[PDB]
Parts: sequence; structure tokens; C-alpha cells
Amino acid sequence: SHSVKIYDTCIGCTQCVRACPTDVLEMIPWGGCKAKQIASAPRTEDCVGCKRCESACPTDFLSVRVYLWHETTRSMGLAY
Amino acid sequence: ELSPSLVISLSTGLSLFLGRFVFFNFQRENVAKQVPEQNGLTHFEAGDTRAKEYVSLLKSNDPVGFNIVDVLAWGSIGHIVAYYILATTSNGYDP
Amino acid sequence: INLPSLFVPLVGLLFPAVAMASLFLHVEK
Amino acid sequence: ALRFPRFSQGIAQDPTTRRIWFGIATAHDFESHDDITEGRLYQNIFASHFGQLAIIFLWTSGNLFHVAWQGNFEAWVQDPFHVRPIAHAIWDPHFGQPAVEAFTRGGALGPVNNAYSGVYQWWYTIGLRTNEDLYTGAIFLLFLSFISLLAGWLHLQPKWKPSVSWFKNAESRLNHHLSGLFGVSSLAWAGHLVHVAIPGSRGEYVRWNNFLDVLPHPQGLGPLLTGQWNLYAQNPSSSNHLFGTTQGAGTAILTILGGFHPQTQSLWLTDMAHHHLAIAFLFLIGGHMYRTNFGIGHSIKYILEAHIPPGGRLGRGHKGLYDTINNSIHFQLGLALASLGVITSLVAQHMYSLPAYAFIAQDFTTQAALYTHHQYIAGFIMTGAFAHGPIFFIRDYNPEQNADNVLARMLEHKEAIISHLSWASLFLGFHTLGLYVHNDVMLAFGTPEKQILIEPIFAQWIQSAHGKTTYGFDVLLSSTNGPALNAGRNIWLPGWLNAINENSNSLFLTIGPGDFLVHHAIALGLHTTTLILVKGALDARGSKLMPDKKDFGYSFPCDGPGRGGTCDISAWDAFYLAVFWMLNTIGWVTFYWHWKHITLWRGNVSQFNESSTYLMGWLRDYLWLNSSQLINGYNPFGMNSLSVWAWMFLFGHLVWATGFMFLISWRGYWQELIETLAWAHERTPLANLIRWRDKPVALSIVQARLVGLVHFSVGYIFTYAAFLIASTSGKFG
Amino acid sequence: DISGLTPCKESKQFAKREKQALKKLQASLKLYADDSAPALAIKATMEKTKKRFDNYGKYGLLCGSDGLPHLIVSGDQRHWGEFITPGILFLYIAGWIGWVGRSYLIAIRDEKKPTQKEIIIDVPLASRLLFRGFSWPVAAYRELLNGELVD
Amino acid sequence: MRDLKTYLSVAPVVSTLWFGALAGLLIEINRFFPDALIF
Amino acid sequence: GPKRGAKVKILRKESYWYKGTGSVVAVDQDPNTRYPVVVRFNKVNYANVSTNNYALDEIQEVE
Amino acid sequence: AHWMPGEPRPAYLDGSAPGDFGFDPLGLGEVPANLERYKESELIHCRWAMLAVPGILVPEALGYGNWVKAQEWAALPGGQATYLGNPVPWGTLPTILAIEFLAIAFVEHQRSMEKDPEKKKYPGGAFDPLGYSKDPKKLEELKVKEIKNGRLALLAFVGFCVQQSAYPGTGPLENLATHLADPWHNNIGDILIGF
Ligand code: CLA
Ligand code: CLA
Ligand code: CLA
Ligand code: CLA
Ligand SMILES: CC1=C(/C=C/C(C)=C/C=C/C(C)=C/C=C/C=C(C)/C=C/C=C(C)/C=C/C2=C(C)CCCC2(C)C)C(C)(C)CCC1
Ligand SMILES: CC1=C(/C=C/C(C)=C/C=C/C(C)=C/C=C/C=C(C)/C=C/C=C(C)/C=C/C2=C(C)CCCC2(C)C)C(C)(C)CCC1
Ligand SMILES: CC1=C(C/C=C(\C)CCC[C@H](C)CCC[C@H](C)CCCC(C)C)C(=O)c2ccccc2C1=O
Repeated sequence: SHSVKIYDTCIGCTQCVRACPTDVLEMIPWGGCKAKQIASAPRTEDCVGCKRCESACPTDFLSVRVYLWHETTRSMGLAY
Repeated sequence: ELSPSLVISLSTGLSLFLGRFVFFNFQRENVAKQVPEQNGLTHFEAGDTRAKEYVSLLKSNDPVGFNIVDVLAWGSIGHIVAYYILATTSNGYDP
Repeated sequence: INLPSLFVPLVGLLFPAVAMASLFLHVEK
Repeated sequence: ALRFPRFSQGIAQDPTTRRIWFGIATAHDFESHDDITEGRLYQNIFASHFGQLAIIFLWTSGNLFHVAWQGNFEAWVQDPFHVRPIAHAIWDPHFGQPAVEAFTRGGALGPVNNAYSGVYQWWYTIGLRTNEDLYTGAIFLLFLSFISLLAGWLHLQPKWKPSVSWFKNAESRLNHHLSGLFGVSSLAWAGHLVHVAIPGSRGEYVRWNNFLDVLPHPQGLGPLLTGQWNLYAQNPSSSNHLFGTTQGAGTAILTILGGFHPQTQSLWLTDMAHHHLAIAFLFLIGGHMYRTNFGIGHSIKYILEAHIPPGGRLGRGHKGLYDTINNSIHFQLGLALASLGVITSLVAQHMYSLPAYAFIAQDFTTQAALYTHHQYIAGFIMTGAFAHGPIFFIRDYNPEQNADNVLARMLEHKEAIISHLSWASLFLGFHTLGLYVHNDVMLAFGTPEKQILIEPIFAQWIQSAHGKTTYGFDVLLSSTNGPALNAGRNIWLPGWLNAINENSNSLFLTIGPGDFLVHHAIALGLHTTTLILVKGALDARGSKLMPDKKDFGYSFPCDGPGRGGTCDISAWDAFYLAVFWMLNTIGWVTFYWHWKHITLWRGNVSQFNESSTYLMGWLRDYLWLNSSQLINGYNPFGMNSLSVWAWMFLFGHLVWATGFMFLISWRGYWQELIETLAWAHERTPLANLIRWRDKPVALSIVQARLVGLVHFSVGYIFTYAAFLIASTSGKFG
Repeated sequence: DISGLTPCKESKQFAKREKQALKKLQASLKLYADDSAPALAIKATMEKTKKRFDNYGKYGLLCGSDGLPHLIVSGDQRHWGEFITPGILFLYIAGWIGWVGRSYLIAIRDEKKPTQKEIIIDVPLASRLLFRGFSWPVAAYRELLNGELVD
Repeated sequence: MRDLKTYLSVAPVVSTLWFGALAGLLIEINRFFPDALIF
Repeated sequence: GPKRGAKVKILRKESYWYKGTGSVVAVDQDPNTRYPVVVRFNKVNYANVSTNNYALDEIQEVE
Repeated sequence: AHWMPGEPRPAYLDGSAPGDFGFDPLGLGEVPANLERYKESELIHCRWAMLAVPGILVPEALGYGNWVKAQEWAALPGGQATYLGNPVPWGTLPTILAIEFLAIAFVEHQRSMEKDPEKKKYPGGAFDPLGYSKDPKKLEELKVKEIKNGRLALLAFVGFCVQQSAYPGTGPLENLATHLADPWHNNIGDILIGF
């Protein structure tokens, strides 16, 4: 599977979560930012690595990062 | 014509004399300032078993510590200078 | 010309067949 | 890993075809394999080097064996001017009768290929005379091959496995390589020239069974130890000496004559012997510099650590470089490849102008082949040097341990370096293209007198200082009253000045405006290629567009369409882009060399001198002309021995364009197409019974770039090789 | 002469080129009525041609074995017009352009919307900064010594 | 009218007029001082 | 920390405006906020963003 | 007292050193250790020049020789040298080369072993039999005199070498006489703005 990481520069705008086409990310409670929330990646086995999340992130630099790793039938987006 | 034996022996003598008396302290000092090592520890501490400094061979009962190695070194310089002089004086070069 | 008629088809046809079959089985295992 | 590749379970768990490809493509990148350590790394590299050596020895033995078995080496040594050297016989059952008839060249009794590697001139020059010699040498090199394989296997075994510490013993390896590998080898080769080559050229058959019974010098070994070395240079070969014969032969074994042996038009064997001897001495003396196990010698770490200029304009100087080099094999490979590339180009440049092989340089196709060969090899080697450069910067470089040294400071002002390379390339491009296009327009409008033709005053001045009298600058070696001229007037200057002013050879060819222009094209090529490579190296760790690039490695597809788009952002991609510019640059240099030399050998340098000033001239008078015979290798009327090169010419064009396919069209299109094909297969009866074990997918982005570049390069090389050989050998100058 | 070249006024091939050129032009001229426009055109080409060769000869140009003017850029004082002088002129004009552009970019740097005046040129401002380039060496030299050139 | 002037001051129009003027200049200069290879 | 409207230099290495200057908009007083210093910049980044949050050790008040 | 009136002298040059006139445009003595070494080496160059200059002029006037023609006896198979007109027996290139090498190497390396920075430039002791350095103030004054005469000697040496480059084969005194011939016609002009 691919690897997805969240860093504490996250401001919890939730943009990345609603950008993922395979339901990989989600928002969890946190106290480090005003929005009282931070991103999380509990389902990277379904991650394809399209990087829409990274394109949705406002922070500089990114608070969500996708490191393409071991390649599986799910990550290759195969339907056969 | 120059005697090869006289030139070589005199040259080697001058070199060995220079190494034994006039340049000995300086050489020993600079050597004291330098020793090969990788990541802090030496090559033998790392350690390569074939990189240990020979303690036995370097031993000498000479007053200052002039050993076989220094003899080979300054001797080498001596022979080099000698054969340089010989070969040079042998040619018929004219500028 | 004698040996080439033996070695050329050997290296050009037999060898790559053996090698490709072997590598195929190896990679598929 | 439970399946191929065994060195990576990450790839092994791939259900697709990718698994195979990447398996093949990462097989030699030991650092990224599973459960690897520094030890396994160095040991595998060592064994791999032994393997490479074995392959080299086997290759050479193959060449020797085939020349001896199927060639005309003896017929060649009897008449080197009028015999085409046979590389090997050919047995192709696809041949028709005209093909069989056409390819029967030389004194062969069947189809053959003519060698353009120039092994004949080499082997003949060094002392080989018969097929038997070649066979024995082949057997010996085969023996060396077996020995090398045995050594790899041996040093892989637990008893003979060297430790990492041993590999990191730099001082010892430097001492031994400088004194032994460089020194002793060169001394021993001088030994071969004195004992075998020189007597062989004088008509004396000296082999193993008698070399102890023959004196290499009339009063041998005496003068060496006596210091009367001059006696070894007493009477050199005469100016009317015939190679391989006693006629005109002298007795000297070590000289500095300079120039060429008039018959063979190559360097004197005594000159080469004296050369190898001398450099052997410099190496041997220089090989006693570093400290080992004897209490004397230098410490490289201390030397580096001491070279920091007070005032701090270079920061901490070279402090810490010893470790960061000795720990990073990639840094070492970068330095190695850089130096090797430089000296490979040096080999080309010196071998075309100062040939050392008897009756080469008369062989025009061989010379062209050699130059092009070594210049392309040099190019690739250079790009590789600059490729292992940034791999170091990513995988190995430790910022903290390199604090404020020359390397860290190098990364500091990277923008300055890159921007100035950019300026240089930009300037050279604008003005060289501009001047060319100007001249072309002038030729078009029928006014070539309005051309801007800048004379290469500087290079011509250098030539004059070297003793060429065509431009009449009268400087240094061209000035009769110059102390530099008087200094060696009675040594090498006779032969040398005789050679540099003999305008039928390639020793400092005469140059005009065309040479100026194309030289600035070459400058453009070098500067631009280094722009790509250097920029790729310095931004390998990160940039403002991707500050954490180092966390992704040397090679990755991209970083995504976000932030404006990040295609070709990896250092690997920088390399990949740089390869095109290297191919272009070497293209220009080989074009230059080949055209100038073809016009030289044809007897009309005015052709080059007038036509090279405008690009229509290169296109029409170089490319279009010299393909006449090539494209006529086969036609509706018949075929000849050039059909191979025509077929290979087209082959190259085709492969090149396929390269264009992989380079222009990208992945998604093909992936979806393949999806429709997968559906197609699962819904086709009878064929349904057959199913794949590895899911079919489109090649990866990076994989696509690599395969595309490979087709491109292969097409490039093969096309130009076919043109070179066909155009040159079709007329032989 | 320099680089083994021969002066164009003394070059035979130079003259032969002029000859063949003029003769080609005349060979084309033979087909047209002398008073017609094509005739006047071709004749204008002939006069321009010979004036060109004559001027090149007069300028002290050196010709190769090709019969074409080659240029000497080593700094040789007999050929400063062959690179040095037009080079100085170029540098002057280019410096002018660059300095004016720099002035314009600096002038609008401190504004509400700077990019605006980069896509829609402030012609009054541009005309004010236009002639300042005439003294660009003096202006830049002083800014160099002052520290207003770089940051 | 002010808007039209603003349009005339836009980058492509400014460039067309500027390079048009330059083209005219260089053309006339090369007509009066033709075949210049020196100076 | 620095005042509102204060000109600060960026010390975060991976920032688009690294080694450059921006203006302080507001500082979060919540001590749990890891990056309180809100900064706005004259030029947008590659993501068309003109504002970013930084920590106290990532800004340097200069003039 | 500085070398350029009105020009501020460097921070590390207070004028407490003999010959300290605040001349260092390139700021080479900005590093103290380097500056000390430069003092030593300047004195060495000075003393060598002060020995060289009269050794160039004297044998040209008296010995009717030339400091450049006195070099030419070597570089040829003959290799015979003369001193005060008298041909020296051991005066051959290799011999005097070996002697010079050994002697100068010994004395220079012996100078190299000194650690005290003040004695590395002002050794004294055996090198001061007249004890002219016993009085501190007189030592300082004589130091200033030494560095000044030395620098002037260096400048003279530069003069000799450049004048030799311009007029090869002719000595400095010969050039002085040539200048005395037509001072308004025989000058550096013929070399600078000539011809
Ligand atoms: C490089 C090695 C190599 C060699 C030695 C050959 C040899 C041959 N090929 Mg070629 N071929 C090759 C590679 C090679 N090919 C490649 C890479 C391609 C694709 C570019 C081709 C495409 C090709 C085509 C389209 C044709 C050939 C043909 C031929 C035959 C020449 C025509 C003829 O008159 O023979 C006389 C041939 C016969 C009298 C019949 C041959 C019967 C064979 C020998 C029986 C072998 C049986 C045995 C089980 C084979 C198993 C081998 C396997 C286990 C390794 C000859 C045997 C022609 C051919 O095959 O004719 C039938 C032909 O039409 N080849
Ligand atoms: C001293 C020689 C040398 C050595 C020991 C290495 C070693 C290495 N290189 Mg380096 N490099 C070198 C020179 C060298 N290189 C040169 C000359 C270049 C310029 C081309 C490069 C450019 C380069 C790049 C861009 C990369 C490396 C990488 C590597 C590492 C992995 C190699 C691998 O597994 O490939 C696997 C082997 C293959 C994929 C097969 C290679 C065959 C190629 C594709 C051409 C084949 C076409 C064929 C000839 C066509 C047939 C023609 C016929 C049909 C007519 C390994 C450490 C890689 C790395 O790991 O970096 C971190 C990497 O990405 N190298
Ligand atoms: C023949 C095709 C071609 C040409 C002309 C170029 C030209 C250039 N490439 Mg290269 N490139 C090419 C193919 C080509 N490339 C290929 C196949 C690849 C592999 C992908 C690359 C990959 C590559 C890389 C990685 C890099 C370059 C760079 C460059 C620039 C190098 C600096 C220079 O010489 O400036 C001189 C300028 C030119 C030669 C361009 C011509 C400008 C014209 C003559 C001026 C305008 C004329 C006229 C007024 C226009 C009227 C048009 C009208 C519609 C208005 C130069 C613009 C480098 C770069 O950008 O450095 C700054 C760089 O890093 N290229
Ligand atoms: C000149 C180089 C070249 C070649 C050979 C191809 C070939 C192909 N392209 Mg194209 N392509 C190219 C340039 C090229 N392209 C470029 C520059 C671009 C960028 C615009 C593209 C973009 C592109 C697109 C968008 C598409 C293609 C498609 C295709 C395939 C069409 C189907 C077909 O005709 O198969 C037949 C194969 C050939 C005609 C190639 C030659 C076959 C040889 C002669 C057979 C040799 C025999 C044997 C295999 C030899 C083996 C020897 C070995 C074992 C030693 C075909 C493989 C299409 C596709 O995939 O449709 C199915 C498609 O949609 N390509
Ligand atoms: C005991 C004693 C003594 C004595 C001592 C002595 C005397 C010693 C000697 C020693 C010696 C006597 C040594 C020697 C050595 C030598 C050497 C070490 C050599 C080397 C060589 C070389 C290195 C060579 C090289 C070469 C070659 C081989 C070739 C040719 C050229 C050349 C030269 C390069 C005394 C009394 C003092 C005191 C105490 C006791
Ligand atoms: C990226 C990287 C890298 C790499 C780099 C490179 C690859 C580079 C290249 C480089 C190069 C490629 C260089 C070159 C150089 C060259 C030179 C430096 C030369 C010199 C020469 C000379 C010095 C000569 C002289 C002379 C003459 C001219 C004539 C006469 C003789 C004589 C000798 C005098 C490394 C790994 C490091 C690390 C970091 C990263
Ligand atoms: C044509 C094309 C394909 C389709 C190509 C495919 C699927 C490869 C099919 C190759 C067949 C299976 C074998 C071809 C024959 C080769 C010569 C086999 C060589 C094997 C080596 C080990 C020798 C892509 O997948 C692709 C992906 C990304 C960018 C561009 C492209 C692209 O251009």
C-alpha cells in the first residue's frame, strides 16, 4: 500500500478528506489548532496515491503527504 | 666520466645524514601530528586486522630512534638523487 | 563453416528458448 | 520475499506485470534491497567487480579467438595497406546467394565482416605476428577470466570475506594502486615494449621460448645500473626504416624523438617505451605518500582538515570530507566516472591526432569508428558521474557533519551556480544559432561575402606557439630566437615540428571560421548539459516547489498535478533530460570530426571550410552527400556489401521513432486501453480458457521515460554508426 | 597578414566573386527591356553589389582562400570595427534597455497593484524613464558604489 | 477614450507599436547604410 | 511575540517565503496552538496561497 | 605617520611596529598570525635584497662584469666560473649546486626550528657581536632603519629585473650611464608609450 502522513501544521480545514476518492482520510479531535481537529489516515490500504488530498491542502508546506510505496491491486486502481 | 659507486654512496650518505641529524625532529613532529583514521577510530580499531602498525619492525636501539624504515626512506631519496645526477651528467644535452 | 552450422542455431534458437523458458518458470514461481 | 524478485518483497507482492520489470531494473541497486548492510553492500560490489573483469577478459579472448580462427591477420601483417581486417566469419541461413557473394571480402572463402575496431593495428604494433600468438593470448585471457570468477566466488565465502574496515582503508589502497596498479603495470609494459614490441618491429621474432636467450640491448642492463642511460638512446631507427623488417632498424630502446615513424605514420615504439617507463617511475615514487603500517606517510584526513584558508572565504574548508567521501560509495563513483570520462575524451582526442598503432590512421573508417566510440562512451560516463553525484546528495550526504565546508557552502549558493550556467548556455545559444542563421540567410540571398566569419585567432595562436607555421604568428616554438625553442631544439623538436607542419595528418589540423562556429556549438552543448546535471544535483534534496524531495529518493514519477504541476521534478528526471543534451552535444562533436576528416582524406578541405559556415552546408554537403552509397546498399536492381549498413540505418531511424512513442504519449491512455483489452480477453471464448498469472498493466511513468530514452539512444547510436561506417568505408577517404 | 589571411583589396578570389556575381545579375538582366522596372531593379542590385565589394575592400578587411571577409576579434587595433566598436555600441544600447526596464520595475514596485502596470504599460512613466538610459553607465556606476544596485 | 488609451497601453499593442517602430528604424538604417559588416 | 502588522522574516526552511519577509496579522493566545503566528505575504505561493501559520521560533522581527 | 596622508589606517596597524606606515590595501595582515609571519618574511626578503643589490652593482663597475652575463658561464659543457677575474677550481655547476643546496638548506631549516616569534625575525646572540641590540630604544630605531633600507633594496631589485626585461644583456649601471647621456631622451618612455 501507499503511505499517508499528517503533520502538526494541520489546521483542520477538512479539505483533503472530502477530496479523497477512496475514503482513506478522516478528521479526529485535536487541540493544536483553532479548528479543534486534525487529519488522519487509517485506511491507506484503499489509497491509490492520486494526491488530490495534497492538491487540496492549504498549508505551507503540506500537512498531508503521500509517499507512494508498495504496489497492490487496490493501489493500482485495477478492476480486474 | 663519474664513478657510479662514489656518486651513489656519497648521495645516499648525504641523505641518511640529513635524515639522521638535520631533519629528524621535524619529520618525527609532523608524523606525530598525523595518523590515518576512519570515523574517529583508526583503521585497526575499525577494524581491519591487516592495518595494525608494526611495533617490532619499528624498534631500534639507536639514540634517537632512527630505524630501518627511515633508512629505507632517506636511502631511497639518496639513490634517486644519485641516479638523477648520473643519468643527467651522462647525456649530451646542450641548451 | 562446419561448426557455425552447429553453434549458430544452438545459440540463436536453442539457448534463448531454454533461457526464456527457465526465466519464465522462475519468475512465475 | 516468496517470489521474484527475492531481494524485495515489496515488488514481490505486486500482482501485476510491473513486478517483473522493476525486478530486473533494481537488481543492481544493492542499497535498496531487503535486509542489506554495509558489509553485504561492499562484498557484493567486490564480487560484482570480479564478475565484470571476467566478462572483459572473456570478451577480449573472444576477439582474439575469432581473429585467429576466421580472420586474415597474417595476410594483413604481410600487407597492412591493401588488406581489409576480418573481424569474424558470418553464418546466416537467411542469406541469399547475392548476399553470400557480396560479403565475401578479404581473402576469405565465405561471407565475413571487416573489423573497424582496429585490433589488427594494435596487436601487430605490440608484437603479435601469427594466429598461434593470438590463440595463446586468447587461452591466457580465458584463464584470467576463470581466475577472476574464482576470485569473486572465493571472496564471497565467509573465510575470504573482507570487512568493511578493510574497504575503508583508503591510504593503503591509494599507495598500492599508485605504485603497483599504475606504476608496476606501466613498468612491466615498458618491459614488454623493450623485450618484444621493439625487436618485433626490427624484424626479430622474440617469444617466451627464447626471450631469456636474447639481449634487448647490445650491451644490456649495464648502462641502466651504471647511470649511463644515454647509451639506450644512441642509435634510433632510421627515417627509412620499414616496419617488421631489419632494414633501417637501429638498436636504441629508449628515446624522445617525437613525431611519427614516416612509413607507419604512428609514434615511435622507443618513444612509447621511454614514456611508459618514465610515468612508471613517477607513479612508483608517488605511491609512497600515504601512511600504512610503517609509521611514516601522510594522513589524508589531516591533509584535508588542514586545508582551510584563514579569513573563512571557504568556511571550514575541507573538514570532514574524508569521512563523507569514504563512507559514500556514490561520491567515489562520481569522482571516478568524472575523471574516467575526461580521460576517455582525452583518449579520443589524442588517438586521432597522435596514433600509436602501425598502419592505423591510414585506415580512415577505423579512426572514425574509434573517435565516435570513445566520445559517446565519454558522454554517457559523464552523465553517469553527474548522476551518482546527487544520489550521494540524497542517500548519503550528512548536512550536520559537513557544516560550513566546501560542499555545504556549495549547496548554499546553488541559485548562483545554476543561474550563471543558465546565462552561459543562453548566451552561447543565442549567438551561435544567430550567427549560423545569419550566414544561411546570406548564402540564400546569394551574398556569402556578407557572412560573419570569425577567425579562431586564439587557437591558431596556440598552434603557432606549438610550432605550426601556417598562420605565421611566429611565437615560442615558431619563433626562431625563442628560449623555449632552443631548450629542446636538439631533442624532440625536430620530429615534433616536422610532424605538426605536415598537413596530411591530423596533428593540429588547420582551422578557420567553421571551426570557430562549431566549437561554440560544442561549448553550448557542454554548458547546457552541465546546467541540467548540476541543477538536478543541487536541487536533488529539495527546492521551493518540493522542499522535501529527499524524502522520496533519487527516482520517483512526480509529486502530483497540485501546486501547478510537478512533472519531471526528480533528480533522475534531470539526468534523463540531460541525456538528450549529451547525445546532441556528442552528435555535434562527432559530426564535426567526421566531416572535417572526410574532407581531409578526400583531398579538399575547402569543401568543409566553405560549407561549414552555414547549416544548409552541413545538411546538404555532409549529411545528404555522404549517404549516396549508404542508401544504395540494396535497391530494386540489386544489393552489395553495404546492405547491412542501410538496413541498420533504417533500423536506427525506426527504434528512434519508437522512442518518440514512449516519450510523447503517457500512461493513463495506455492503462485504460489495456483495461478494455482485459475485458476483451475475459469475454472471448476458447481464449477464455487461457488466463494470465500477472495482471497486465501499462508501464510506469518513470519506466516509460527510461524505455523511451533507451529506444532513443539506441536509435541514435545505431543510425550514426551505420552512416559513419558506410559513408567512410564506401570510399575509404 | 594576420592568421595567414590576405587583404580583400589584394585578394584575387574576392574579385572573382564580385565578377561572377555581377555576371550572374547581367545574365538575368538580358531578358528585360532596359527602361522597365525589372531592369532598373537588377541594375540597382548590380550597383549595390559592386559598392558592397568596394566598401569591404576599402574597410581593410582580410579575406581567406575562399575569397570571403574573415573577422579579427583578438583586440588587434587594425580591426576594432570588426568587433570592439560595434561591441561597445551594443553594450551601450543593451545597458540602456536593461537599465530603463529596471527603473520601470522599481518605480511601480511600491503600489496597490504592481502587476497591473506590467500588463498595462504606464506610457507617461515609461516616457519619463526612457531617456534616463542615455546616462546608464554613469547612473549604474554610482549605484554600484552607493549600494543601491543589489540587496 | 481613457479606456481606449488604456487598451492602447496594453502589453501586446505596446509591443506591436514598439517593435513596429524598431522594424521601421532598422529597415531605413539598412537602406541608407546597406551591407554593413563593420561598425 | 511580535505585534500585529510587524514585518517578520521567515525561518521555516520548507516555506515558499523562506528567508523572505511577511506581515503579522494576529497571534493566537491559546498556548495549545502550535503555530499561532498568522502571517500574510506580498506574493502567492505555488498553491495560490498568500497566508500561513508559523511558530514563535519561525519568525524574526526585522526592519 | 602613514603612507597615504588622509587615508585611514587599518585597525590592526597602530604604528607600533618598525616600518608600520599603515600600508595594507588588500588587508593581508588582517589575521594576526599571518601578519607576524609577514613581518618575518618581509625582513628576510629585505636582508636578501640588501645583500643582492650591491652584489649586482659592484662587480659591474669594478669587475667589469654583469649580473646577467655572470649567469651565462653555466648551461654549457664548459662550466667554468671566475671570481675577481681568477678562475675558481671548484667552480662548476653541479658541485656549487650541491654545496649551495646543503648549506642553505641547513641554515634555513635551522632558522625554521626557532619557536620565539621575536627571535625568528630578530635572532641576535651570535648574530649580534657588536651588541647593537642591547639597548631597547636603539634597537627600535635600528629596526626601523633596517626595514626601510631593506624595502628600498627590494624596490631597487625590482628596478634591476624590469630594466633587464626591457634592455636584455645590459646591467643597471650601464642603464644609469645611458640615462646620464640623454636624460630627456633615454627614459622609460621608449618602453611605455613606445614606439
Ligand atoms: C538467430 C537465430 C536464428 C536462426 C539460426 C534462424 C534460422 C532460420 N530461420 Mg529465422 N528468425 C529468427 C532467428 C533465427 N532464424 C528471428 C529472431 C526471427 C524474427 C525476426 C526469424 C524469422 C523467420 C521467418 C519468418 C522465417 C525464418 C526462417 C529461418 C530458416 C531459413 C530459411 C530456410 O531456407 O531454411 C530451411 C528451413 C527448413 C527446410 C525448415 C526448418 C525446419 C526446422 C529446422 C525443424 C526444427 C524442429 C525443432 C523441433 C525446432 C525446435 C527448436 C527449439 C526447441 C529451440 C532458418 C532455419 C524461414 C523458415 O523457418 O522456413 C521454414 C522463415 O520463413 N526466420
Ligand atoms: C562505473 C559504472 C557504474 C556503476 C557500477 C553504476 C551503478 C549503479 N547505477 Mg549508475 N550510471 C552510470 C554508471 C554506473 N552506475 C552511467 C554510465 C550512467 C549514465 C547512463 C548512470 C546513470 C544512472 C541512473 C539514472 C541510475 C543509475 C543507478 C545505478 C544503481 C542501480 C543500477 C541498476 O540496478 O540498474 C538495473 C539495470 C537495468 C535497468 C538494465 C540497464 C540496461 C539499459 C536500460 C540499456 C539496455 C539497452 C540495450 C543495450 C539495447 C539492446 C540493443 C539491441 C536491441 C540492438 C547502481 C548503484 C540507479 C540508482 O539506483 O540510483 C539511485 C539509477 O536510477 N545509474
Ligand atoms: C532543436 C530543438 C531545441 C532547441 C532550439 C532547444 C533550446 C534550448 N534548450 Mg533544449 N531540449 C530539447 C531540444 C531543444 N532545445 C530536447 C529534445 C530536450 C529533451 C527534453 C531538451 C531539454 C532541455 C533541458 C533540460 C534544458 C534545455 C534548455 C534549452 C535552452 C538552452 C540555452 C540556450 O541555448 O538559449 C538560446 C535560445 C535558443 C536556442 C532558443 C531560440 C530563441 C530564438 C532564436 C529567439 C526568438 C526568435 C524569433 C524572434 C521568435 C519569433 C517567433 C514568433 C512566433 C513570435 C535553449 C532555449 C535549458 C534551459 O532552459 O537553459 C536556460 C535546459 O535546462 N532543453
Ligand atoms: C515509429 C515508431 C512507432 C511504432 C513502431 C509504433 C507502433 C504502434 N503504435 Mg505508436 N506512437 C508513436 C510511434 C510509433 N508507434 C509516436 C511517436 C507516438 C506519439 C504520438 C505514438 C502514440 C501512439 C498512440 C496514441 C497509439 C499508438 C499505437 C501503436 C500500435 C498500433 C498497432 C499496430 O500497428 O501494431 C503492429 C506493430 C507494428 C506496426 C510495429 C512493427 C512490427 C514489427 C515489424 C514486427 C516485428 C516481428 C517480431 C515482433 C520481431 C521480434 C524480434 C525479437 C524477438 C528479437 C503500434 C504498436 C496505437 C495502439 O496501441 O493501438 C493498438 C495507439 O492507439 N502509438
Ligand atoms: C650501522 C652503523 C652505522 C652505519 C650506518 C650505515 C652506513 C648505514 C647505511 C645504510 C644504507 C647504505 C642504506 C641504503 C639504502 C638504500 C636504499 C633504500 C635504496 C633505494 C633505492 C631506490 C629507491 C632506487 C630506485 C630506482 C630504481 C630502482 C631504478 C633506477 C632509478 C631509481 C633511483 C628511481 C654508523 C657507523 C653510522 C653508526 C651506527 C652503526
Ligand atoms: C555532482 C556531484 C559530484 C560530481 C561532480 C562532477 C561529476 C564534477 C565534474 C567535474 C569535471 C568534469 C571537472 C573537470 C576538470 C578539469 C580540469 C580541472 C582541467 C584542468 C586542466 C589543466 C590544469 C591543464 C593545464 C595545462 C594546459 C591547459 C596546457 C599545457 C599543459 C597543462 C597541464 C599546463 C561529486 C561526486 C563530486 C560530489 C557532489 C555531487
Ligand atoms: C506504448 C506504451 C505502453 C504500452 C506498452 C506495453 C504495455 C509494453 C508491452 C511490451 C510487450 C509485452 C513486449 C514487447 C517486446 C519487447 C522487445 C520485450 C523486451 C523484454 C526485455 C526483457 C528484453 C505503456 O504502457 C506506456 C506507459 C506509460 C507511458 C507510455 C507508454 C507507451 O507509450
